[PDB]
Amino acid sequence: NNPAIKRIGNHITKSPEDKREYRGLELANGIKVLLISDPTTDKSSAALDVHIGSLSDPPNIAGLSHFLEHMLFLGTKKYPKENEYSQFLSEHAGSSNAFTSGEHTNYYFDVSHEHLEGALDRFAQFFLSPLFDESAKDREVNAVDSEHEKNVMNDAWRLFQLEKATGNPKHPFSKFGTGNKYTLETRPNQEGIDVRQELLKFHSAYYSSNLMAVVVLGRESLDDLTNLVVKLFSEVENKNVPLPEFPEHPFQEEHLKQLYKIVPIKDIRNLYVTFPIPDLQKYYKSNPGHYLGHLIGHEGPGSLLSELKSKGWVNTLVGGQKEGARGFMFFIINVDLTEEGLLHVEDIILHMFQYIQKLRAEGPQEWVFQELKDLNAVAFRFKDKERPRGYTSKIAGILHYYPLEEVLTAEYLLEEFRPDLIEMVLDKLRPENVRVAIVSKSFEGKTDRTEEWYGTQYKQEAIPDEVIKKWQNADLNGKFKLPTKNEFIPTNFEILPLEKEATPYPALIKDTAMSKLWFKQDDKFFLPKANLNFEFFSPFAYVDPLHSNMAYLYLELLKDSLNEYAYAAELAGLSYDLQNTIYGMYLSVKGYNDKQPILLKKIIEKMATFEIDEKRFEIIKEAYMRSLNNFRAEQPHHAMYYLRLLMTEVAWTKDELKEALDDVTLPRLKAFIPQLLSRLHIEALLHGNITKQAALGIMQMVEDTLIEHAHTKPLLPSQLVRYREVQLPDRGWFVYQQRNEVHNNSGIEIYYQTDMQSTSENMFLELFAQIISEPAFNTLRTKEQLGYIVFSGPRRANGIQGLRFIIQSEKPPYLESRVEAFLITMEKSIEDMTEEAFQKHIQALAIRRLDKPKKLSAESAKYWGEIISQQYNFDRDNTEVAYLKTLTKEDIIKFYKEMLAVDAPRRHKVSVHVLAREMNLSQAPALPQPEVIQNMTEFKRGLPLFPLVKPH
Amino acid sequence: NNPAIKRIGNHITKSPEDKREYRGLELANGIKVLLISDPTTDKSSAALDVHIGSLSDPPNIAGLSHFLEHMLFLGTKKYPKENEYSQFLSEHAGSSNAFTSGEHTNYYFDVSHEHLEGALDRFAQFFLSPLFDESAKDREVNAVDSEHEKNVMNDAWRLFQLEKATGNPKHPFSKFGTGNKYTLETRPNQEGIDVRQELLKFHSAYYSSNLMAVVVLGRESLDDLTNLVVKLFSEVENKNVPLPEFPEHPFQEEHLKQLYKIVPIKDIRNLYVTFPIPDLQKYYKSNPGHYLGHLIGHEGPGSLLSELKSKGWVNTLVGGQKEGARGFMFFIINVDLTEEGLLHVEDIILHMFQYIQKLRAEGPQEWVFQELKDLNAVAFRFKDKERPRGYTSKIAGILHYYPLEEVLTAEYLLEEFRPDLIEMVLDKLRPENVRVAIVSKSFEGKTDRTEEWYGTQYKQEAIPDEVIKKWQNADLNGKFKLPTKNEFIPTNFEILPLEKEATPYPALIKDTAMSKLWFKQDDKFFLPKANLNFEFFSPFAYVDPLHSNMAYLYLELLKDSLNEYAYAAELAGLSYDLQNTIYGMYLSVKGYNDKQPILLKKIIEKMATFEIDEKRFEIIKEAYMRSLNNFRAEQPHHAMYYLRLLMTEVAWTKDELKEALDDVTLPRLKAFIPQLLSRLHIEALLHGNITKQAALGIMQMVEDTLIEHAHTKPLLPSQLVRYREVQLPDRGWFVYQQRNEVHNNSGIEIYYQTDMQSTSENMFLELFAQIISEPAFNTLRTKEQLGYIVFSGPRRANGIQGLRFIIQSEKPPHYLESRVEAFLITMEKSIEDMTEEAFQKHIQALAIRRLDKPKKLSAESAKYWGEIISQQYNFDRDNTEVAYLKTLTKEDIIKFYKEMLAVDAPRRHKVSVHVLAREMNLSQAPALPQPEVIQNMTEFKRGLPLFPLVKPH
Ligand SMILES: [Zn+2]
Ligand SMILES: [Zn+2]
Repeated sequence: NNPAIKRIGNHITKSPEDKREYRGLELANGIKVLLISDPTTDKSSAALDVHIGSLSDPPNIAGLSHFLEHMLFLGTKKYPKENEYSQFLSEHAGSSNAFTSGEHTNYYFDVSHEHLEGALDRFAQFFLSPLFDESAKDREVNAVDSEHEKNVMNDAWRLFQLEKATGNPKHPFSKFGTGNKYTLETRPNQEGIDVRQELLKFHSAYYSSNLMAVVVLGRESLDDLTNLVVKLFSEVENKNVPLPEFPEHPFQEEHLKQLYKIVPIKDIRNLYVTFPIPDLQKYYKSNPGHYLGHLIGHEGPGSLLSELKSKGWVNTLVGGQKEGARGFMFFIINVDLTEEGLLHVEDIILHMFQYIQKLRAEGPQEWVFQELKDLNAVAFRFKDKERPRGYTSKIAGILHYYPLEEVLTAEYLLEEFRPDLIEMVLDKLRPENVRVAIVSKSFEGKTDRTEEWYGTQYKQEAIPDEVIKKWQNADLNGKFKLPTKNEFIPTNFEILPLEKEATPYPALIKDTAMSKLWFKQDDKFFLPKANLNFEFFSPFAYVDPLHSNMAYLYLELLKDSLNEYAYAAELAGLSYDLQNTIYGMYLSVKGYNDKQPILLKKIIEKMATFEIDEKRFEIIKEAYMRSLNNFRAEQPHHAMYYLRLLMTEVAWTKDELKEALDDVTLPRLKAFIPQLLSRLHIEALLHGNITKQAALGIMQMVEDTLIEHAHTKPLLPSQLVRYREVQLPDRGWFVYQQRNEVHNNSGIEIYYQTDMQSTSENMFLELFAQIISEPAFNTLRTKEQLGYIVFSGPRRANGIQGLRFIIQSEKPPYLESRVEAFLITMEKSIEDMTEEAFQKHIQALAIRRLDKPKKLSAESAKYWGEIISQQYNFDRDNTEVAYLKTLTKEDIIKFYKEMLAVDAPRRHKVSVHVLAREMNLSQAPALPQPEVIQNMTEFKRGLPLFPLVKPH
Repeated sequence: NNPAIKRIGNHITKSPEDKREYRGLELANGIKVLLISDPTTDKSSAALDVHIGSLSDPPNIAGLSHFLEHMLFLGTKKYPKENEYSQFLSEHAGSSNAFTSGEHTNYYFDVSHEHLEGALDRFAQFFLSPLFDESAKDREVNAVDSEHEKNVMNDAWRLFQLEKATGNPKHPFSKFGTGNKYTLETRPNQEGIDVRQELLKFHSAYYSSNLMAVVVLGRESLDDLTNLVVKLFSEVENKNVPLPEFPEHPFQEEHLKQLYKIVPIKDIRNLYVTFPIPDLQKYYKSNPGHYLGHLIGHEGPGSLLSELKSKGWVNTLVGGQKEGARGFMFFIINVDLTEEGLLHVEDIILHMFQYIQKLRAEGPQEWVFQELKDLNAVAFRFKDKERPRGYTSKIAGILHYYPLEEVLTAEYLLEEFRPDLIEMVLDKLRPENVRVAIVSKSFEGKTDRTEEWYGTQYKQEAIPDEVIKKWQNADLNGKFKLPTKNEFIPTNFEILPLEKEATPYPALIKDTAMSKLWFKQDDKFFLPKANLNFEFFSPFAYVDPLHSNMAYLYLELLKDSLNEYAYAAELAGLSYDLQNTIYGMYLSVKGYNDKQPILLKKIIEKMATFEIDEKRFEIIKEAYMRSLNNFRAEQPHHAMYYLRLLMTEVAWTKDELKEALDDVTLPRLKAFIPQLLSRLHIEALLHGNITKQAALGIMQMVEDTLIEHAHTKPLLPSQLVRYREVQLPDRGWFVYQQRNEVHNNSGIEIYYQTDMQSTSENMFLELFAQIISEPAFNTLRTKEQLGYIVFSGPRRANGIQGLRFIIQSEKPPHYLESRVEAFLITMEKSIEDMTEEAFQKHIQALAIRRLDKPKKLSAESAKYWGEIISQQYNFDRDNTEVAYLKTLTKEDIIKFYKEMLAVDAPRRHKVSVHVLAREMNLSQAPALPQPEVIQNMTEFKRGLPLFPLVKPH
């Protein structure tokens, strides 16, 4: 054996169904590596995880470890061209990205399996000699600063950082993770530090091989992927860094029995109960936290959630162990509050302790643990094949925590039942060590403290002893039961053999006035699973604001009443999704095909005979009101929204929906339901491990239940229509504008309508999109630093398509001239790019479109698309790619001069401008003055609507 | 004195609101003449009525006098061009027509006021030197045969002739009016007749001056008009023809007590009860007929219709005197029948005699006469000014019947109260001389006779003698009472003073979420009337075919419920039109403004607190079902209908409505109403003898009433959708094809769609429309004789427009197309050849047509209502558009034709609808492209862009 490989991992315990081929190993220098050999993959992929992150930033430069992560993309000693990396990845059908936690910096990529070597080499250089270019450091600090601004008004982060800022300040937990202009440029300059150096020290100090794990997946044999990793990663230095432990919990004596009152941005009510605990990671084999999470989290009859829900105090609850770092964790129970629940916080919490007391009173349930084990065992036997890129990144992450031979199984299986540990953790959940946080708009004005980084308005009190004492005496309550034995565990996993009459694509197999049924027995994956998808068209779902509203409430309340029942099902890997659409309703049922009919029958049955509950109805309606209102507080790309509204024939606005909400009275909804159901068409796609005649019987029962309980009759053919896109005039240019009252950043979509989707008109657009893709990111973000979110690519809607640009910025939408200026740069670029450059792109688009589906639901979505889009072109990718391969540099250009260029005979252009709360480089073209859109419906009315697309 | 005039008559009595000046005179040769001077009129008119008609047809050339009427239009000695007259009229903003009843032939026209003299000259010649060209006679005989085919399968015509054919056949009344090709060309050639002689002979025999009345209306002084009429009509020859009289009734004592059982074309159910009466005409000062008419026909509490409808047997009823001819008349009482009703005819007729008995038992009522007299006197005082052509035609007719001084007032005012004439006519409504027809599909198969001219299937029977007896024995039935006093009779007639800041066009005086109120106070007509129009928007009334069904049903049951109470108001000259539209509902209240808010309020209250009778729901639905179904018997030129369906964004078919009509249960309607009414928006035009504030209150009162009782609130602005027209491809051509299963002609509509309506696009279209207007009629009908129904003109929908042709024909539509297409090339050439001055004539002709001032409130209203319902709000459109029209040149129209209309126009957009018959030289046609045959209406529409909606003003 090789002098550069300290050890070899074999065998690597994997799923019984998993045809990929694993060998792990430890290099001389101390890198733990997993290699995955998949001879049939279209995309190769690799990831590296360094066991350093945010929690190790020097205290005088918050965000350094995050910022470093941003920088390693921007050029290395071997490959100085600042975007050589991300250009290579896009010229060969690939993509890359990274992230930074408290203890991890994780970097991943994928690429056309044929250029795994190129990509990997470019990538290894991040860990050998990054340039940290002085002038690139100066630009990209803004990208980070943008990232932070985006999050400043997100409530999740406000809270995330708030927790950090209310524990021990001297603890590295309290650190600002994201960093920004002040932490990373302004303050270090004033403080006399040199940032580029500190990067380099940091990199040098912590990016040591003893702290890295690498996963590399490709088509190559295990032996070849070996010499390839060894060749590339043997050189990483081993600095021998000691791996950081944080053994002292950030919440000390004084940080406990504290109540926090917090003003949100959105109109949200929320309660965050939280207890500090020791680091349960080392007991991964028995997993006590998960066991107690399973119980406290449960949503079945007898659960905490149920009682709280039944008293009208909460809607949703999550609970379980929350990750901390090596040496400290959390156990949480969060709920959202109703109006009434906000008035009864002390009570809700007493109930939380009463549940906990029940568990103590009964002690550790072995059958419950056994159940959890067997569920996991099955989950794992029949795990879906992952997308390589995510797979490598995840795995590279967990190599730090498990022996090479155990990585695949490790975060899946549970092994010994450990009652003493369940009992040591449970004993940690008590009144005298709890932290409570309430979040509500009604604390507006009553706060005294502003959190430093986000500006969060809050107040902090000691929870009075009388209240803590009252919670310790929490007795049992006969409303709390342990869960009954999960009914929906699927016993039977037979894969039925491929039928004689079986097709490669879905066949239409029932075509009645009542229902069209697309069916395909699964020919690729061979798991005991099925996907059952149904649209139920009825004009009545979206005919008008009030009706949308009701179509929505109806499904929510239905889902809500069903949730106690469906939860056990969902745990047993059999789940469903049901929502309203613009056309009437959608229902998907996915999972193990064994208990699949039972649940389906329940859902249909239940919708057709639904008793609404007044109290329930009232809570949900109010939540929904708030939810509609809270949209004023999303991000500036809002831009996307208005674009949707402007371009579609029918589209109800939030303001419209919220006007009509006041007049959904209980009777009117009751009346609404059987009306909605009286006339329908059903288009279904049933894909997976079921047979032609089994499917027929499925569809049948579905229908029959409807005919029976809701007297459904078929809909008229003419009364079945799709909606249309607005047809923009030639050489025209409109601009609509709003403000965002909440984020002090601005946003913008620019939309270049082209024509109706066809083979050719699609590929022109797709390929142009391909070519510009990364130049777009490089010019608009990397060079010009217009903001953290910059985006280009196709827009497809109602059968029409165009090109879109999205940008979020500190700048005003100006943003336009830069997008227009860029666009000319692209004109010059195509005129100069070589034939062999050009054919690289065609090949990228090619591999990308033709990449085979990995799991059954990836493939169901592919036909779903075809079916709802009413195009039915199941062989699309082959036609389209064959045609693609015919396009010359000449064609693309002509397409550009005709449709996109500043002065195209046929340029159609809309631009949405969301202005902020408060409102050298290449040359921009002079633009016409736009016709400003004063009113949205007026806009639509004075313009043609395209045709609906014909069914190939 | 004057040789040419036998006498001027005295003051001609008029309403005192009638600003027109009038002279009646009798000419030397016996022509009774009325002359109207209106120095303000935009069009002038004249009419001539000849007291001869199809009752005087030779018995062996049926229809000859109808056919003569057709032929006076095609040439006289002084003006011999086959179409000189109809062309002179087109070129000077005139129209023209004629009709032939049993005893009259009536010829009328109008023209630009400037050209009354030349119009009239051309017209007098009809009565002096008609040519009856041999080669025109040959062609036009087909126009008559078409006219008749059209009537063959229509039910009213069939019944009309069937009554004529079961009277005494030896009687003139039994004749066949229209004639056809068989009777006017075939039968006479077989029997060696020269029709041109018999036309010439009949005209010479009967168009004699002693039997003629003339009315002429122009700006000219009354003297000027006198000189004119003397000039052109003194030379009409007086043959002193005895005026024919028909003393003996055709239903003699032998054709009485008959039951007739008729198989109808449409699925209808009807009973016609009919008694013969003497001629009541001479008794016009008292009107015994109309009094019993008014009584029997009443729809108020305690009336006949009222009980009959209560026992769920009948739905509507008419009754009164039907006109006969000099010598005979009829009294009729006709009902339609419910399903139950067809099985209780015997009882229904008894109820009729019970009511008649009541009238006999009560005596005649002078207080009822008195009511009738005032309603009439009020009606005449404040009668709306009539359009000149209708007016002259009408008077010309009634000059024969009444003294000169009395023409204007004779048909209106009452004078004498005659108990004895009432008793008299009321003694003739007895079972011993009754006639009874039941029309019903349930006699299909069971009928033993065929009426020669229409083919009508029927059976005839003596009414069982003790069925008569039982009706003779009808005692009074307590559900029947004479109507009480009529509280809706207006008394306040005060024209309000013309307000301080009032305006020439409607002003938007209210702009809320619930309503847009357009208001204009009358500044032209000064009659105590007002028009109140309302659109209720609710997308709910047309969301789906089912809801449309309810929109409709609801509205009918509501109209039905009110009927008993609204009827009173209607006789009081106060009426309402209420109906469902594609955008929710339309409600109009028209007439004497005095009691109007009483009625409007009753309508809104009712329609917002409605209780639906279970019985009347089941009945009306059955009737509505039939109605839908019955469209398959509507005329082939159906074509219009399929085109409306093919080009609107949204349209439910009669077939979808028919299907979805089964799932309209009583529970389900009861739900609909409150839903529909819950969110509305109202656009209204209140117009007339009302003040700003009076108007604002009316608008508010409507709103408020709905607010109270239907908890109504504002519709969201974006839910106020207008619909769109399908946008056709450049250079495309589609054909939809269907067949009419009842009718044995075929039909066609051709649409060359052009662009959106716009000042310029509109006048380009209208100008070309006008220029081709009569050449089209002349070519496609008169020369080519493709059919009776030949129409060309503009077509306006959902803010888009274009040129259309409708024809109804014997020939197939693959042939009609080619002749229209041929006419299109004939016309580009015509435009090319015509003098600049001939071109300006047409501009002027269209210009005048557009600028014609409205004569009555309802007409000005309509023009404003068009602006509003169409959301163009171009109230001054007529000067804007005319001003612009005067700019146009031959160049512009030629370019226009070549770019939009020509057979290979770069931008021709063509739809043709071909409706085939039950059973399926000349200028050069162009060779056509290959049509795309529209297969599925919905698919066709899905695959094409839609036009924008038009910008408001
Ligand atoms: Zn980042
Ligand atoms: Zn005629």
